[PDB]
Amino acid sequence: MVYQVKDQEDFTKQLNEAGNKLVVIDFYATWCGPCKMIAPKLEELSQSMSDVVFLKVDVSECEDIAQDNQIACMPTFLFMKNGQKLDSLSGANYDKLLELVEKNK
Amino acid sequence: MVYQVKDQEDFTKQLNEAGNKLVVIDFYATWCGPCKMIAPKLEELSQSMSDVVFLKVDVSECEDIAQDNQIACMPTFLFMKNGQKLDSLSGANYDKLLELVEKNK
Repeated sequence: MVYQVKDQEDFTKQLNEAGNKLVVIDFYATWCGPCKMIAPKLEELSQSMSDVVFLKVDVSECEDIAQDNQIACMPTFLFMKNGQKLDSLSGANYDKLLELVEKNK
Repeated sequence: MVYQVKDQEDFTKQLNEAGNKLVVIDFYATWCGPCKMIAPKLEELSQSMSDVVFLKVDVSECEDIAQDNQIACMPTFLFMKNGQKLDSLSGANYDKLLELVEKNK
């Protein structure tokens, strides 16, 4: 399952709970058509990659988190591991997302 | 002036009141830093271009307008005239915006 971040406290807790796992953070908005289309694909991916943590951030409800990460395009996937940003993908391209999870996990 | 579109009927009214004029619509979000940086420049520009209608759409408050226009990146400037989408610019590049206004007004 992809965990919906409520706020900064929740986000920080999830990042700490991930330990040394790759974290994929889906920054999305409900006005973003492709975000809603890729969402079910991300849910399935989170079931098949148990070693990866999948989070989602509704930028309309978590504006501070969005701007801290200089998000511009919907969706944006951030790839994090051990507190470092490794990669970023703008757009709802699932095949590229899968490629980046391999390049980085 | 850069008029704040309040809902879809407000949008339609503004587009109709524009007649034959170029309409530049700034789709923005308050979580996007560059949107907030370019906003005063756009306001100042609008006061010297009475042949252009400048509108702004807060995507977080007009989500259906944002989705209907397939917006993805913040900001996106949409150039409409006589009901036709002439062009679209993503990003807060003021000089490019001005170039596009001059070409299409």
